[PDB]
Amino acid sequence: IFSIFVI
Amino acid sequence: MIGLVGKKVGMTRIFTEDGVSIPVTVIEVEANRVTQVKDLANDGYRAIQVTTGAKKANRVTKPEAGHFAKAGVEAGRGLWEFRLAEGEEFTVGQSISVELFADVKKVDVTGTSKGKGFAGTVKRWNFRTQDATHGNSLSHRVPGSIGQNQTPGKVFKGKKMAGQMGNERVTVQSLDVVRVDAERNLLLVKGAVPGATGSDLIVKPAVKA
Amino acid sequence: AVQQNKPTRSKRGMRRSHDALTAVTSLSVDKTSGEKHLRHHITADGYYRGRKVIAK
Amino acid sequence: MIQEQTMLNVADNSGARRVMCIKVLGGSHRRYAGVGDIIKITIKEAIPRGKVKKGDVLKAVVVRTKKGVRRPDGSVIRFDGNACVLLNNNSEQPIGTRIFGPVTRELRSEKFMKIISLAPEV
Amino acid sequence: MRHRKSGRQLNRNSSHRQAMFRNMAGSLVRHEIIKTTLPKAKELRRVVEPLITLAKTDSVANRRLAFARTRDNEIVAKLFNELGPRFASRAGGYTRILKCGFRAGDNAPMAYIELVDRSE
Amino acid sequence: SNIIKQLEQEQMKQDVPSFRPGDTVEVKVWVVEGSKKRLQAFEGVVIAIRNRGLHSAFTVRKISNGEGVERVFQTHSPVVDSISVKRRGAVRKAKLYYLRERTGKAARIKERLN
RNA sequence: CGAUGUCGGCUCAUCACAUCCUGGGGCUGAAGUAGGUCCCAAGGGUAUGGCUGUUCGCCAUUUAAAGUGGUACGCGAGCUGGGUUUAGAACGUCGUGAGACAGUUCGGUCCCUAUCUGCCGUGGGCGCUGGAGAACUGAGGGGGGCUGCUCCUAGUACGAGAGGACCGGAGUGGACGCAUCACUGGUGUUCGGGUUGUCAUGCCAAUGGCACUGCCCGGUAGCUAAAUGCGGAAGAGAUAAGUGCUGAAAGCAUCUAAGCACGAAACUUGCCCCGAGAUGAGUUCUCCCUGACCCUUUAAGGGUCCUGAAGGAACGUUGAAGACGACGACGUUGAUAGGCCGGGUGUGUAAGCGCAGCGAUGCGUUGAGCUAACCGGUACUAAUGAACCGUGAGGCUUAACCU
RNA sequence: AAUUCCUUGUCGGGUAAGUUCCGACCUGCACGAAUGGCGUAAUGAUGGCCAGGCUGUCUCCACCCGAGACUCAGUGAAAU
RNA sequence: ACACAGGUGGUCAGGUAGAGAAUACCAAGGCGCUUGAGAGAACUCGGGUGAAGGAACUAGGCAAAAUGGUGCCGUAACUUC
RNA sequence: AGGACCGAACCGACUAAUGUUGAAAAAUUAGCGGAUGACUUGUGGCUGGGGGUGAAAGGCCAAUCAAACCGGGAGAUAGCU
Ligand SMILES: CC[C@H]1OC(=O)[C@H](C)[C@@H](O[C@H]2C[C@@](C)(OC)[C@@H](O)[C@H](C)O2)[C@H](C)[C@@H](O[C@@H]2O[C@H](C)C[C@H](N(C)C)[C@H]2O)[C@](C)(O)C[C@@H](C)C(=O)[C@H](C)[C@@H](O)[C@]1(C)O
Repeated sequence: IFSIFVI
Repeated sequence: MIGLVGKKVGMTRIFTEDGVSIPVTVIEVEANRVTQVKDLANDGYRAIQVTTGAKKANRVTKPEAGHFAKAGVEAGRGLWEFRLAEGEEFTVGQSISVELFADVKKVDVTGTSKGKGFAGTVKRWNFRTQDATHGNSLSHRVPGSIGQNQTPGKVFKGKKMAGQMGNERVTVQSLDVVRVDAERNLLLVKGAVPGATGSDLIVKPAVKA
Repeated sequence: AVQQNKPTRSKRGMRRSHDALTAVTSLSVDKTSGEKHLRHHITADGYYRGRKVIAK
Repeated sequence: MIQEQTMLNVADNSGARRVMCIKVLGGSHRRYAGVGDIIKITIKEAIPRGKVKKGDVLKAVVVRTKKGVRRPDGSVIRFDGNACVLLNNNSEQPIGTRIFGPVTRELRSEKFMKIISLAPEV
Repeated sequence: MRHRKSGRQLNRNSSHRQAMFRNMAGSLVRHEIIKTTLPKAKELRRVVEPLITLAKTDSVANRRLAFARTRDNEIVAKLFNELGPRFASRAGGYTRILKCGFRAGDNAPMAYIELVDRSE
Repeated sequence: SNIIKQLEQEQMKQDVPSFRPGDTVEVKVWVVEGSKKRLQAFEGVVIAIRNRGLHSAFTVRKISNGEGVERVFQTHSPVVDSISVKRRGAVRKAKLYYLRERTGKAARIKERLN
């Protein structure tokens, strides 16, 4: 693829 | 006109009456002996071919020797051509001294630059150095981007990159001639010519004003 | 960074065109003892250029 | 070698005391001023009376640089500190009227004559 | 980038190097022969041969110097009494390097270095 | 440097007296003032010396009108003309760079008197 | 959608021209200085800061100028991760509530050792038609192409004044570039010295280890920029817009249809560098090889004995050459490296002994002692006598000379 | 303003120049009194702003010492 | 998962300097870490020094640099004293 | 006297760089906080899965957590690939 990104 | 082959002994000042320091490279210029003349008949062009130093007999090969044989031998360091232009010279080891430059004010000078071997960008091309700090991750002297994206989809030719630096030809041009000294074989040109102490040098009167 | 296609058996060989070894030829004989040896090196017995240095 | 930022001391009255170089005039991207070059300046200190006051923006003449000066023959003159003479923004030309500490021969300019006429040395 | 520099590095630091060539000078002046890698051998010369030279003139000082290097009274002793006079007449080149070549454990290129008149 | 050296020593002054770091020399240098070619005297402490044949220089530190000024003369330059020692310094130290951090009463150097 | 990392910055760029500056023009409501506008021009050049995440924009101050665009709004397998920012939290706001909000605020893992293409370098192979060592020719390619200010022309032309030229000279700068260490300096853990703590060499005295080179003051060579030399050009060709000469078609006029002249940092050259794999593999000089014999399907045929050149390579000592290859110097008929002798340079008056002093310490002998990569010298050591590779006159055809 | 969209509001201060900061105004898009209001000495690896010192953070990078990178010998992976 | 720079409670504790179980150098004792040998490039990692300038860097002084002991003298707003 | 002060052991984990097919499935180095207390630690005990425990983060309950793991219903169902 984670979910980390752108978006 | 033509020019000569010398040897960088190199670099010292000479002071003047009214108190000025003239930095000069000291070029030793032993007499150049023409080993061959060339002509539009024996195709091509008008040029002379000199040698200047002295070489160990056991180091001179048969061919090199046989070539020196035509004309006054005493094999020198190497050979060099100068193109001609309505000046003329007969081969019988004509021998050309530093005499040549008594009246010359100019002189160009060409050495073989000191060998840096590598450098990479920054040294080689004065590339800027990335943040030394501020989060930079292993990219301090690296070259950074080297192309665009899909559309060139390649790196263009001649891109400035890391690689061999120096130990190549390079000449300097202009260079006031400070002193000419026959029977000493000296030539003081004002300041700084390429290549290291001891290395071979070619000086010619300057092509530019 | 990784290949997108298996390099071939051919390509492998190519890369190794230079990986091959050289013999010696410059193997030379001591003037006193018999002795083959590397040039400018002591012999098995301790001779070098005729003289006997090294007892070992 | 003076460059933007860099505090300079002042070698005249006018009353500046401490001053900061905010531009090396005279060319695009010109890095350093020294010797006897001109620089834009913002007053940082200023005595209470004085021709100038703190916060003013003027020009000034580098008169002593610690990196000093060379000229012919190969010698060097170095001064322990960096000092300048304030100039009026339009006319160059010192706004002061007395010079302090030695100044150098290089300054032998038409416009800077008033400085070397004043000034107790070189 | 090394132009005209002098002095090998042998993948150590100044300290390590200094102490090693000290131990080795000893090991040479003592045994008069040692087996060592050719690089290490060649450098050894620039340590030892000066010592022998130094010894050619006996004084209190010259001994005390020969002790600030090497740091072994037995060898400052063998010099001066033995090697000093033993070469008192020799221009230089008190040693010679003979190469056997290629240690087993690591393929290191090898060589003997002896005092030149070893004879014994 | 054998063909140099020759070129060089045939330019070197010979009258130069001997001085030493610490000495309080006065160098009298030529100066085209403006219209007049006169002599000008620089007197200060020798704080460092050259010692390279033709290229020999030295640094003299003056403390003028407030804060110091240093001059490096190339000793063998025409523009120098005269140089006399005027006081003998007791320092034991080849370069007196430390003086730069001193000021007046704190920067005095003893007579060498021997 | 079995994954095409999305804003700005940084580093590096690259094209277009609708040209910001520099260049050449027409018109001007162009007197001059200076503008405006259109045409031609893409060779080079084209700002540091304040604020903000910004791009931008405003502001300060420069500058000849601070150009507009394309390149996945160039540039995450180059960096940054401030701004979009999921797991925390709070404000305002909406909601009964869970929560929600281009409202906002504080906080918050940025992988990949490069197979391929490309690209910067650098070798190996074979070719180039006997082999070999040099020196060349230059198809072709790349590099470079910026500009200020002052003085003279001249306070002249012009202008009522104020102001203030074209054209042409001369200096001297900015930014950029190449080279080099003579000067000025940086570094200099391989030189010398000072000094703290402690351990050791039996002890005094003198020295060594360890503490970031223990801390630090100097500093040789080398490498170097802030150091100091040099460069952009002049000239020539053919042109752009433009201006002409002569000139009919069209009795005239007209730069054009014939014909002729001017004309710009663009073009082709001139300058610097690379360069015959230029398979279209070029030229020139020099060196080297002048033995026997057999077999068949008898031909650029295969082989046996002799022979082994010019040269090359290997090995060794090696270099201001170098990742490795490579390139240069040298191998005893020898200065290639180390050592050694003398000098220099650095440090700054060693140790020992004497004198003074209660002593710390001072002075004398003593500008001593020590001194790297430097300089000039020197066969003391190490570079061996050889072996290895490479051959033994070099295709056919036609032509021209001669036999 | 941890609340203000319009908004870099407006005025004052600091800077050569300040969308942040400090002080004010009040037009509070959409503070407010125990889902506490306004203050507060001291404390804080708390947020924002400033200055002296300091400096290779920067102008602009140079040299040096060590560990890799490169060469030889031995062993000998990986994703795709 | 390894002959893995990690985690693992208790006990003993010498000399010189030191307030010290900090720290530096040592004793008793224990080790040199199971690839080495050469080269002295780019780049990367970890360190040292730097002309003139001194935050111009940058989202931000991030990082570096600096400060650094003991005794005495001396020390502002404010303050819940 | 003190959830008092400076500071090792011990307990923590604010910044950075390194590391990211690691030396290590969270560490190393340099700095950093606490250090007589709501401190820290060895041994042993009790709490169980819509349940525990929680100075509260949806934290932790064996490298697993908006409902642990093991076996079973079991070939759940899959208008989807
Ligand atoms: C250290 C070791 C780990 O690396 C990191 O964590 C880096 C730093 C992540 O970036 C981190 C950090 C960051 C910024 O990604 C760059 C963040 O956006 C993502 C979500 O996580 C990467 C790359 C993530 O990929 C990215 O995931 C995105 C959904 C799409 C993106 N893609 C389109 C290109 C893709 O590459 C992702 C999923 O972890 C890759 C998958 C295969 C893995 O799980 C593998 C095992 C990784 O954990 C890892 C390599 O072992």
